[PDB]
Amino acid sequence: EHASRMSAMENSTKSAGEMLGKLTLDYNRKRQATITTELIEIIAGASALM
Amino acid sequence: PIERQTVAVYAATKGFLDKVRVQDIVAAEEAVISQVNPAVFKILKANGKITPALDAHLKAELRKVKLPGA
Amino acid sequence: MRYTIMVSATASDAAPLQFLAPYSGCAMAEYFRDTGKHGLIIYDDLSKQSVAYRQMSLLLRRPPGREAFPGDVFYLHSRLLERAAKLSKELGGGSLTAFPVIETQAGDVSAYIATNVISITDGQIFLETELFYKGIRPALN
Amino acid sequence: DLVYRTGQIVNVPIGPGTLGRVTDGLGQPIDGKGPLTNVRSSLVEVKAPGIIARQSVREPLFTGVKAVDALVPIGRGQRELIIGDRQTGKTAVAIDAIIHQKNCNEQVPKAQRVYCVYVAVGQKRSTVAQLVKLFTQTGAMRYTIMVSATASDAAPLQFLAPYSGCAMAEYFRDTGKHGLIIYDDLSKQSVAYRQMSLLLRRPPGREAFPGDVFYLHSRLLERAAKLSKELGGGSLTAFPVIETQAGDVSAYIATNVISITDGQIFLETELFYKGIRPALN
Amino acid sequence: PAIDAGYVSQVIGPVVDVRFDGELPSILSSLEVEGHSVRLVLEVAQHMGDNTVRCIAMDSTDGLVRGQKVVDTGSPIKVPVGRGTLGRIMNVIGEPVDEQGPIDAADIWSIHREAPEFTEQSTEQEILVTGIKVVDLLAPYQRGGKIGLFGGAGVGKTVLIMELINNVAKAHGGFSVFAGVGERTREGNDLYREMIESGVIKLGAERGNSKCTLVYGQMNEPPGARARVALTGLTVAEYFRDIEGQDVLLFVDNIFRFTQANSEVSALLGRIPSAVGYQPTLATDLGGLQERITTTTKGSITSVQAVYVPADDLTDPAPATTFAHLDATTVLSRSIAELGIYPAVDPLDSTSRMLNPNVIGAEHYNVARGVQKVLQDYKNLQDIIAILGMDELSEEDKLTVARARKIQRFLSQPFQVAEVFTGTPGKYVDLADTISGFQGVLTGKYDDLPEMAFYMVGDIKEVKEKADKMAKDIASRKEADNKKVSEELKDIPSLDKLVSEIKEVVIEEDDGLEEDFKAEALSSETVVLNEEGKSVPLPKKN
Amino acid sequence: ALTGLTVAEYFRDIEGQDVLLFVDNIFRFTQANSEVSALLGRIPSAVGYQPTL
Amino acid sequence: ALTGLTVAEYFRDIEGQDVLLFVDNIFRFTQANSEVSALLGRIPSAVGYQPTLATDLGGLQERITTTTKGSITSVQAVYVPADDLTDPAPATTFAHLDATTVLSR
Ligand SMILES: Nc1ncnc2c1ncn2[C@@H]1O[C@H](COP(=O)(O)OP(=O)(O)OP(=O)(O)O)[C@@H](O)[C@H]1O
Ligand SMILES: Nc1ncnc2c1ncn2[C@@H]1O[C@H](COP(=O)(O)OP(=O)(O)O)[C@@H](O)[C@H]1O
Ligand SMILES: [Mg+2]
Ligand SMILES: [Mg+2]
Repeated sequence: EHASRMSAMENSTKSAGEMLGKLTLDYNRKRQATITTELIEIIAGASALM
Repeated sequence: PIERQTVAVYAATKGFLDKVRVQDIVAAEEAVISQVNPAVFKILKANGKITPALDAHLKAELRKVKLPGA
Repeated sequence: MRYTIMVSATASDAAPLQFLAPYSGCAMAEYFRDTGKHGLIIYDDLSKQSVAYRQMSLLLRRPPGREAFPGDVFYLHSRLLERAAKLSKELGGGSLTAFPVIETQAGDVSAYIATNVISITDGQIFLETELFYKGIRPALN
Repeated sequence: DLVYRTGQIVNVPIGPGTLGRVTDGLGQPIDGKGPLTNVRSSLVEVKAPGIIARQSVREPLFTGVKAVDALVPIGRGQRELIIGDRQTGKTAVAIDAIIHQKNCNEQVPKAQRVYCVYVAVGQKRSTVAQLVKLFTQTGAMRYTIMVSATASDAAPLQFLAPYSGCAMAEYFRDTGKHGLIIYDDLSKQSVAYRQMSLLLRRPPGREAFPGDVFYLHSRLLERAAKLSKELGGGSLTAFPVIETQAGDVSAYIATNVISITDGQIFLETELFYKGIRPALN
Repeated sequence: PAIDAGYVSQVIGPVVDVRFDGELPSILSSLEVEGHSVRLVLEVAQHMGDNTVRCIAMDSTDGLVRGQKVVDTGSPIKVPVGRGTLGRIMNVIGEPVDEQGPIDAADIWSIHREAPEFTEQSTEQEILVTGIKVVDLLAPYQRGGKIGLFGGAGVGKTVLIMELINNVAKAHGGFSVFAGVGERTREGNDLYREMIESGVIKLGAERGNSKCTLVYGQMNEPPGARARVALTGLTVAEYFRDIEGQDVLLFVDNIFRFTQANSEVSALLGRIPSAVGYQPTLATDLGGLQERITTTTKGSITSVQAVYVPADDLTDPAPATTFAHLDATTVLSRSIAELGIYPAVDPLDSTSRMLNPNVIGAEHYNVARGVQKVLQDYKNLQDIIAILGMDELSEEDKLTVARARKIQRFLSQPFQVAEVFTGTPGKYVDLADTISGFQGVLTGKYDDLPEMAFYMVGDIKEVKEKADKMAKDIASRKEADNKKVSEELKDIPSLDKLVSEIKEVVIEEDDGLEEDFKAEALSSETVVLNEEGKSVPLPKKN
Repeated sequence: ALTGLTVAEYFRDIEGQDVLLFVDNIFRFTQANSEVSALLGRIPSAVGYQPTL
Repeated sequence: ALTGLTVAEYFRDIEGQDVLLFVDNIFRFTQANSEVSALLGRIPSAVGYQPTLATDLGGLQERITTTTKGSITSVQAVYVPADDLTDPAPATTFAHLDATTVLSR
């Protein structure tokens, strides 16, 4: 039981390291998309005035 | 060339390389295309298909190649 | 339909007709509030009035804001939904209760028009699409 | 400064004198071998052939790559995307196709040969120079045109270098011969077009790209067609290359060209570093 | 002659400004530029003031000079409509592009209509069975309703819309219209050669027995042509609905390209852009087009539209606007397709107004909501199964996982149009075979069978006949030792004379590309035009 | 919010008293200045507020 | 960084040598060209970089090459913003890099 738990939790660190590695990517895609989207909202509001 | 790719896949999908260990398959297919006589590639290129005449001479020529290791 | 009025500025109508149809329908419903009766107004797709108002304001060349909405898009819905009241006895005692409908995108309640109408209205009836598929209908969170 | 009009829409030299020549994004040669001799000028911006002008893709284009010719087979007239991360073998699939056409052109008859165009958009000028040395020491340069708008060239030159090279490749399609065009990093052509659009103060859309960045690549890739029998029957095969970031193929330009081209060759970065080369997903 | 003729004022890509000295055309009026290389039709979009209209070109504007004569047609873009358009390909401005001669028009209709009024709406929800298991069960299609196929570039919404053409258009008695809007021209030639082989389109003297009109504005066209070719495709369908009284099928491949091509245009019309970068008039442009595709009291249009979601973003403003215009959405998922399940339909994102127990019967409805119940319960377990495995679920939830892993293979189905590139033949599944088949996986009648027996089969008969074949095959490893004996003398000659019966190809040196080549003499220095218009070299100054 | 603060500043300064000022949603002071901000002709700052927030 | 290349290009083109060129934080080259582009009123590209980001980097990095007379080899210290390699400033820089030397703590 202690040796199947030692292997079922090695399978859980890499499953929660593959899940974390994939969530780090789409956060970074949503991070870059946020800085692009908020900045396009500022230029569109400044080009209406300038 | 496409006629030497299809013989290398015929050597692998049929099972003529099952004895070869996975470390030496890049050496095995290089030994397949070199040791199988080059007239069988002119048949497969010109006929454009593995004809039922040709797969017999293919399977004859594929059992007499010296695969490395194994 | 004996008790119902239906105001419908549909999708083919001009953008100032969909912008004005919550106000047109509220004025029809305020007849019952201002005469001692009770009204019930449903602004179905109040998320689509704000898009129609955004089209007018961007084409009147008013400068855009959050998600290119006008700055006064809170006041678009706050002055509409404050007209739903319960009047006093000296004004008849009539009432008007409003059901604005807002559609979110992937459950993003933090959207711009959704943030405004949540802070304007009294209650919320949140309907989640994952509770809808577990058999819970109405999908009330 | 005085601006003179030349009298004609934007044109490049097309013809049999373009074979063997390295060329910038506008037509004029950069390899230092003199002007283009046996050549004539045609437009870079031609409308693609219509519905009747095409026929079904029937004939195979052998890449010489085993994982391509077995698993992802490519016909003459097709547009096939090569998509993957940086350094996953995207150029090597593309330049194995050009080299293999040199081997096949010496055995097929005259009207079955494939003439290649390699458009290098936004590349290093050294990697373009190391590529002409590869195509010369192979003998592939006899059937290859090389268009190159490198990373130091101006952004209108990188935007136009695919259209310049397509017009040089549409010479072979329109005369019954067979063409093979490779737009290496079509991702670097939309970035150069995003530069021209934001400097023209056009409203940016998703990922600050213009609205017509789909039409940038759709207009280009629709010109790779298999023509009908009353138009010579010649073809043009496109291999656009898209570099993805961290294997994300739901990006804007990646999903644009996926919805333009016929198939894809996803080169996975995990297989490439596990020794599996070509790293075909 | 001098009046009623404007001159080109300014050219900004696909947007042309024309100044009319005497009298201005109406908005939506179509104009003609004299002396272009092709027929260039401009459509008046805005009155800019100072006697200038702002127009959208229907072909390319390259080669337009700022004085060119533009004449007013006094009407909008008028296309030929009628039974004479059957079996013909038209482009956006009604020209025949199929090289079969002119179109024998019953009428020339304007492509701009008002949508039909409120009193001309029909409230009659009848089912349209498509033979597709995930469509017939979870989001059934209305016989005269608007249908959307939402997809993300490579998930299968052209293969699904071709299977709907394969399944419902032959069984329909009326006329189909295909509006190819902004798609590949290779697919427009694939569909044309398919419909000629299938006899849907007949050429020449039998042209009147055609049942389909193709209208094609594909992705090689400029954005003005892609913005109006959906309006051309409706007008052919609106004639059969209104005048002919027919039941029309309208297939619109990528209605998103209508919205996209209005965004490449509105940047140059001088508008402030709305959210993500689209035009401010997105919802009323799409609502102006989508409200014309209806069932009225004098005819029905069963429209199936493919909708492209731009970067697999369903919250993008162009797919999100389209969702409110449809009776049945079929959202296709990129992650379902990566499992290999085809059609890649999300069962928990596809909806229909027909999935109502008073319309489809309470027995079909209850097994749809039970199928969606266990697929949502499997989705609630998706990260516990990821980070902890299936070993820690309950014994009543491991039955939830195993059943939902079976019905999401059993929603998969092979298509008759995918049989070319998959090899497996297509399966049309009847409606009652789907409702009875999905009762069985819910109740527990098929907990015996493996998961992969349900994958890519038609009926619940075919999963039993595949569960046997999966166990005949693991017994077939012990079957027999295949030996090929004594065949070298029966009919196979040799290898050496098999070389001598190939034909040697005449390989030609000197490739000879100087055949019919004109080779104009490009000189060294840049030839320019001087002030008298002559071709002179560049002067030497800076 | 300045009208009610002026009443509270009279009771503090002139009456000398201790005042309790209750402001329900001081957020709406900043929100209302944003609804007029681009119409006073100033380009917006971060998330959508006026530059003078 | 162009003042540094010019001193390096004299030793490449006139002295005919193999020059090293150290660009300490090539990201601060990118960030400063992003600021010049913003002060000239240009519309920012994706995440907020200059529209000319690939050709301002590319105009620098294409002068670092080996010619027939000499060579210039560049060792460029690379900073990665938010440790995001798909950020357009390292992703554009990584298209020019011929090697990578990671120094670890
Ligand atoms: N099939 C292969 N077998 C062995 N090595 C290979 C193979 N293909 C590519 N390589 C090597 O791996 C590297 C990949 O470079 P390549 O240019 O092919 O990839 P790329 O994606 O085009 O890169 P870039 O983004 O720099 O253009 C090269 O150094 C090449 O020599
Ligand atoms: N029903 C299906 N069966 C098998 N493969 C499919 C199916 N639908 C789609 N595909 C695969 O998905 C790809 C996308 O097809 P298509 O519909 O042309 O793309 P899009 O949806 O982007 O228009 C096809 O090349 C095909 O390989
Ligand atoms: Mg490359
Ligand atoms: Mg499609």
